[PDB]
Amino acid sequence: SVVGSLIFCLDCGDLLENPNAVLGSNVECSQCKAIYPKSQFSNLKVVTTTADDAFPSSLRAKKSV
Amino acid sequence: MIVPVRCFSCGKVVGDKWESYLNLLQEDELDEGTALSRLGLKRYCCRRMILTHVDLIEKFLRYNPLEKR
Amino acid sequence: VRKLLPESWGFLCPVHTPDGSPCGLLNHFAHKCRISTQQSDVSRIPSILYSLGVAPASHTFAAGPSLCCVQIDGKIIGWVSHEQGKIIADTLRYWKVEGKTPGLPIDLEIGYVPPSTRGQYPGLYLFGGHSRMLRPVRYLPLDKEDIVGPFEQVYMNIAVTPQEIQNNVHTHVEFTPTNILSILANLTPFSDFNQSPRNMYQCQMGKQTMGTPGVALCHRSDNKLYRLQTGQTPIVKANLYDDYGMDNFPNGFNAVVAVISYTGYDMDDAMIINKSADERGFGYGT
Amino acid sequence: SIPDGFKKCKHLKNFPLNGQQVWLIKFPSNVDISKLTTMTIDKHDYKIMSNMTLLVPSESKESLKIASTAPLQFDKVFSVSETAKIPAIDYSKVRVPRKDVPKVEGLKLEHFATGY
Amino acid sequence: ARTADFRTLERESRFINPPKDKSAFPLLQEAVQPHIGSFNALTEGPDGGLLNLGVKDIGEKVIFDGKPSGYLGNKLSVSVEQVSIAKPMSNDGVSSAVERKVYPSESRQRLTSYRGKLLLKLKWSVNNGEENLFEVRDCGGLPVMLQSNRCHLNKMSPYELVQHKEESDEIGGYFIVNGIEKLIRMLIVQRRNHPMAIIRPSFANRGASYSHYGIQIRSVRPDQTSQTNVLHYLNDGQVTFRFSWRKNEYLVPVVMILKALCHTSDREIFDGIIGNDVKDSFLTDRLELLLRGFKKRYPHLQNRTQVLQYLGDKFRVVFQASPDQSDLEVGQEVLDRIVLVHLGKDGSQDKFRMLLFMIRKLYSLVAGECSPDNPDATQHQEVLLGGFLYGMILKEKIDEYLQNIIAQVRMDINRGMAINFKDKRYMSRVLMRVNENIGS
Amino acid sequence: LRLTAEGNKWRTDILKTSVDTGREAAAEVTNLDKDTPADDPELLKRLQEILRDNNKSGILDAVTSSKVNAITSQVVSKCVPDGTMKKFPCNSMQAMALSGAKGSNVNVSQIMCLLGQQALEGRRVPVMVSGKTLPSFKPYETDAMAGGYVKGRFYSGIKPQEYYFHCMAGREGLIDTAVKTSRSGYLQRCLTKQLE
Amino acid sequence: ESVQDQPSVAVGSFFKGFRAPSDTTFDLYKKKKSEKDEFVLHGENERLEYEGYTDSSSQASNQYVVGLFNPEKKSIQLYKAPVLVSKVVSKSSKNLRGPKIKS
Amino acid sequence: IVMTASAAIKTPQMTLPIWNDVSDEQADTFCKSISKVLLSEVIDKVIVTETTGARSYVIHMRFFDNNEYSEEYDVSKEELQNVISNQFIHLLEAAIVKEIKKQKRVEANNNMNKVQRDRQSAIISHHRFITKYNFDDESGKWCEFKLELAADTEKLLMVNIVEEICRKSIIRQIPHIDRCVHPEPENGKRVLVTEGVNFQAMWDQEAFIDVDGITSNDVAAVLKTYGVEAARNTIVNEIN
Amino acid sequence: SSRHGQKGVCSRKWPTIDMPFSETGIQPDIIINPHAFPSRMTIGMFVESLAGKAGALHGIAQDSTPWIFNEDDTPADYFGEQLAKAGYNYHGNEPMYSGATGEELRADIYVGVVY
RNA sequence: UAAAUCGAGAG
DNA sequence: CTACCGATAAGCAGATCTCTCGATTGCGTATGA
Ligand SMILES: Nc1ncnc2c1ncn2[C@@H]1O[C@H](COP(=O)(O)CP(=O)(O)OP(=O)(O)O)[C@@H](O)[C@H]1O
Ligand SMILES: [Zn+2]
Ligand SMILES: [Zn+2]
Repeated sequence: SVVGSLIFCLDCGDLLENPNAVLGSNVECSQCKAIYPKSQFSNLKVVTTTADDAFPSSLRAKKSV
Repeated sequence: MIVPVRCFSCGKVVGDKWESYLNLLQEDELDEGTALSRLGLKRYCCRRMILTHVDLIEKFLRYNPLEKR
Repeated sequence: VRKLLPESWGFLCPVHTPDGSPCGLLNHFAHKCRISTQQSDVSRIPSILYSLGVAPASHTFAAGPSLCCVQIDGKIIGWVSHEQGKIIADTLRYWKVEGKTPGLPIDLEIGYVPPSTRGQYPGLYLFGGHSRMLRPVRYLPLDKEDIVGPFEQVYMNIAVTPQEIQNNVHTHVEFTPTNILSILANLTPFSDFNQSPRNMYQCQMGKQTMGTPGVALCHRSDNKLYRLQTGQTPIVKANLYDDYGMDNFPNGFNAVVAVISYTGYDMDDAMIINKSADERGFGYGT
Repeated sequence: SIPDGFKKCKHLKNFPLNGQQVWLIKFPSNVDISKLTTMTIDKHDYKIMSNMTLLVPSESKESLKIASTAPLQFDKVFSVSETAKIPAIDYSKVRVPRKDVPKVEGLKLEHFATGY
Repeated sequence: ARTADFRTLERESRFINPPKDKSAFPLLQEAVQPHIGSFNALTEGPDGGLLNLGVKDIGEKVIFDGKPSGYLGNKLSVSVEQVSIAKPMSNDGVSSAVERKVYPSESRQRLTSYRGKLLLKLKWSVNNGEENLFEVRDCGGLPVMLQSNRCHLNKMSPYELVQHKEESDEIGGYFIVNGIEKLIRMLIVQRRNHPMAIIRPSFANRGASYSHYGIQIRSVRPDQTSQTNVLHYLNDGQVTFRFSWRKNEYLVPVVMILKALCHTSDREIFDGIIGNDVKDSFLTDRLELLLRGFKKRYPHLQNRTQVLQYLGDKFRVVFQASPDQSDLEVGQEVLDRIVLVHLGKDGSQDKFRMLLFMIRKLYSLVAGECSPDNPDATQHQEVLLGGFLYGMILKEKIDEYLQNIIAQVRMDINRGMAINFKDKRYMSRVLMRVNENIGS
Repeated sequence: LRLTAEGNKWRTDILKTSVDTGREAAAEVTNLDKDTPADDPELLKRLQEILRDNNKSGILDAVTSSKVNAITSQVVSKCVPDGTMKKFPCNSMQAMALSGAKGSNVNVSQIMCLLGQQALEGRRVPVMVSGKTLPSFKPYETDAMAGGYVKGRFYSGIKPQEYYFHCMAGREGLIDTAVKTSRSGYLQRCLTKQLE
Repeated sequence: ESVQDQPSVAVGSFFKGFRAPSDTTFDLYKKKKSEKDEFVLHGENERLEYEGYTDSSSQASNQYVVGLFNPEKKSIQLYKAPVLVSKVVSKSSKNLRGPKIKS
Repeated sequence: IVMTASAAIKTPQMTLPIWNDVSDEQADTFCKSISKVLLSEVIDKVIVTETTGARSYVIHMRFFDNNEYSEEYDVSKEELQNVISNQFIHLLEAAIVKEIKKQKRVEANNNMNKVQRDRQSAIISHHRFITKYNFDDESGKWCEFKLELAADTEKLLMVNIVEEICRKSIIRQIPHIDRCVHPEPENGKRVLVTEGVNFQAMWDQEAFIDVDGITSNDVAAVLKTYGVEAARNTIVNEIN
Repeated sequence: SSRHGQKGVCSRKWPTIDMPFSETGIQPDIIINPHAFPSRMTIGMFVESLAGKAGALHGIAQDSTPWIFNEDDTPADYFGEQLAKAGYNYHGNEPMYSGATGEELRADIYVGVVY
């Protein structure tokens, strides 16, 4: 149901809205209207790193070949 | 088309030799070089035409507008 | 876009292209290249594919370059591992080249692109549709004739002559190197002893030769026709001169040439025609 | 929605999933299950080495559910891959050495001096 | 052992008499195999040929009369069922009786084209199954190529070929028009049914979509007609489907088509795009952006029927949607007529999987895990045979013919006339009024 | 056009030293130590990255071109002046090359000794997506021959791969001729209009 | 040790992490076919319409085997599992539509 | 040169003669110091950590090793801290607020001393919504700064914008100068050539450059800063 | 033009008497200036000249498909063997006399037949 | 005898 | 506080040697027969 910043409905599979974009205390699925408490998920941590072709520098060329 | 009469380079008459060359090739097992030697063509200037003539006149003659198909 | 990419080895004749504005654009097909104008029956190929160890696309949960995607004429069939996909590609090629399974036709082009590092997108693409480009090459096992296309070729090892075959490297071999050239490019004598611009000029000039257009010229009304009265077959000619019956349309004549700076009137490119040869009928035409 | 020419189910068989690990094997249609890695069955040879959910008949044997334990996924998934005996290359037969251009035999002297 | 032989005796024998069974040179007629094969495949072969497949896929056009069904009534369903091309005959004036055969010899001598009359049968159906009035029209003389299935020199041996004043070994795949020989020149285009990554600055440069990435495909219908489906990229984290129906191009979000084309949830999209690569932060973030953007832009499109309804409503005049067909039907029509035509209708799940693979390939390309595919290298190219171009033009011309019929009926309705849809006199008047020279 | 037996022996002996020129140039470019066998996986990966990027490919092509150009200069210097069967002034080709009547020394050397290394636009031959410069060559090949460097001469013919490379270079020249014919008129016209 | 031609187990494919209440139940729909029979699953739930389908293009050319295996005994019990491409729909939104032709 | 008289030529550069007492050393370091260095050229990578426990954003940019990067580019860790604090955070803030408005339409982080806390508080006051800050002044290896953002705004990349800002930021660049490559002397001409035209930049550095022979590839700049006749001389030189 | 892209305009119709004649009495019908070859490098024409001469002498035809010869089967040597057996010069040259002075030229002229 | 567009082109 | 002055960004405007052959030339329409 959860992989990253995504929360997936366990019944139908529609994308539930962000917990910061709902009134609170629960989130309602937009298709089957099942109840999901705001608990059970609080740290939607992601880690992203820029590609190696993002900062072309002369020093980086000294770290290759 | 039809066999040239005279030789382009020198001038020897090779127009009378096409039929003889064809007969020497057909009725006898004579190679092209031996047949040309027998015909009397010593220089390659005379040899090349009778050796490499194509005789398109016969292919041209199959389309006669004056006779029934 | 006009530069001669190596991917056209055997399909587009490197020699044949007109000098000028269309140079590199209006190229020509190789003489042994055939375009599949009819759709081969690809109906039973998936049935063989699942039997070979391919998980179906209906229930797969697979995507990306991490797994080999097996396509058929632009439809997803299944998902298989990478080394596995290579094995299936090789087995399919073997089965196609041999005459045992009614399913796979010879014309079926199977292009397997292995995984790499930032290379082309991996997969296993099968094609059987029309408009494809096909060239016959000899499959090294079974010594039987195979058919390959541009997509499948650029990832394959094809020796140009049987003497160059290397162990565990080459899988195919061209029938003859002369089949990677078009007509009017295979008719140039001793083409390997010329400069390439001169080969291109000769190709562009063979189409402009004044020769016999046909033999039915009494049953036509073409506005302008050029006819060479006395044409002769070349003493020196490629094996393909009479394989295509070119002697039915002779183009020139055998002339006794002399490489000699004697007259003084022929220096840059001009030449001197013997007068006596000329008016004896050398080169006459209407 | 039910189409025409389509029947229904009447009864099923009790699956003792308890008795134990549930396996999956992807056999080909050509292979028939009779007297069951490079194992050989019939006359060919093959290489064999929650994507999908699991269902089972209920107590009444007229309904389905999701098999689980107090869901559940198959422990081992095998995909039976047909393989062919791929031949080796006979280099001594394919890599023939080059041959010289065939010289024309019986080449006799033809050039003669003028008048000779 | 001579390296090569002049074959003087054999060549002279051939000039003495042409072969009586087959052409002497197998490879001379294999050079013109493309054109001859394409032309004989556009008429003969499976399923009645590419022409029959095209006239089957063309469909029907609908117009209405002044009879107050709930609609305007008198539901006309005009369509062409079969197309048949016959070898060229000659009327010889008005003598008629037997139809003599015409030959390229006198075609060239006449300084006129070498055309055979083309037969088209319409299905003029009223009220959708009440009154069918078949009537086969000849719309002129369609020019046919030599040595093809519909040419009198189709299988003649060289002996009869020279007997018919044509040529010794004629292999012509050209056309004769106005006494001048013409040939449909070959053409090379994108490889069919293959989504290849494309990097091109001209997208962003004067393109509504803002990026130089994308995934372009050129899918071809079974009747050999193509429709590009460019999968653009937007820098903010979404992608946009693109296609052209008329000389103008249309843009739609990918999720709308992805949902309307086959029923699916938003979870299946994630599962398909991200196959076990749940740790791939770049893909997860881009997919989040795309899904949330679609949900924000179209929050009332909660069902497959609803997205289909929106598509049908959006595309009404462009696709000539008559009032009879509903919005959902129009949406299904445009979907099956635009996206992934090469997968055919009733292939919704396959089209879904193909578009999902396309999206994953696009994300991989913009992530740098793949390299752009050269559109100029032969590795990603194929050749149009010319005869397939003939089939394309014939399908388009039949579509235009049906358009002219419907337009004549509409103008007749606009003016004050009898406007009766069961009248054969009116049938002849409306059919004869339009210019129907498809051969011309 | 011919050569003495000793001259041909010299040419073949020098060309036999060009076998490892490509591998040595590749080893130097990839910063790998020499003696590395041509099928080292690390060398293959580095050649892959060099092919993938566009600047390291140019650097490697320049280095290999310099090495093979040194080899061909060696062959030319050893063979052209004192290796021919017929010597100047009997050698008519050498006479027209020296006297500037037509052709030049590079033309004569192409005819008689070596056709050199092919260069389309300041670089070696284009490579396929898989790392093959031609279907006949192993992926990520380490060989001067499979890089556009041709050992044939116009007197004794060229192998088909070398023929392909030569055709490619000729095509480049043919395009550049049209461009150079097209690229001067506006400048000429504006200058003369201003300064008339 | 035994092969069951009669159906005794089914496997579906909705998506990863699929879960339903124990009260959720499915039905079967079997064709009157001789070979390569297709199985269709129909589920029952309070607020979701469960339906199933099988594609005849793939299920006919491959067969799936489901069976247990004792850890120390080589006895296995083969079974026929039709694989299904199964989706889940909402009852309320399934019938949702709109006006046909706008003004 | 002739037809368009472009004042924005594709590759403007100038020739800088060098005094005969300046060797390869004490000139290579001048070249490195005068060359432009961008922010992207010292950042190894960035590790963007996003949390929605209010949308936090932890940005950790790994830096090149000090001993090598400070020697290669002649840039100090104090200089890097100054330039990042004054430019990078501000530019990232502007990009983020622009994107949001458009959308509407390692260790030792607990032992920071008093100076570090004061710098952090000051940078928080200067900037809009930066919550944390630290810089490894000991070795110049890393720098973290949280970017607490409002929960109403939707999700953002925080990778593409950081990439663009790092690429477009400037560490130490005198205007209209890109690099100063020292080519091999032609014939006893110890000359340095730049990658852009700005005469007034090297007029200050009399020690290393003999300003009496500054000839440039530009013509409009030469005309504007040296009169008509120098422009005529440079026109003749650049057409010859 | 030949079959190697060698254009040429007939500059003059040289009378046969002024035309240089050979030892056998063969006066060539076409003169190509030797200075063309060093820049064009059409050695294929040079090979074709002696190959055609051998073919015309022996009444045979020699194939000229590319990639039949190689480094150790040079076509020059191969056709020179046939020319020597026929009795002409192994290198394809041929003694020639000027048609105006009547005296033998300084060196034997390269003469052959080409298409 | 016109005038425009397209193709083949030559230097 | 508000009028005047420049500093970008988008649009507007215009550029990227002679000659010979061949081929070709629109649909829409609407009323007098
Ligand atoms: N007096 C001369 N006349 C002609 N060419 C000469 C020459 N002197 C030298 N050459 C050489 O001729 C070669 C080509 O010279 P160019 O001026 O380009 C005539 P081209 O027509 O372009 O030759 P092409 O036959 O290859 O097309 C050069 O290598 C040149 O060195
Ligand atoms: Zn739900
Ligand atoms: Zn003679």
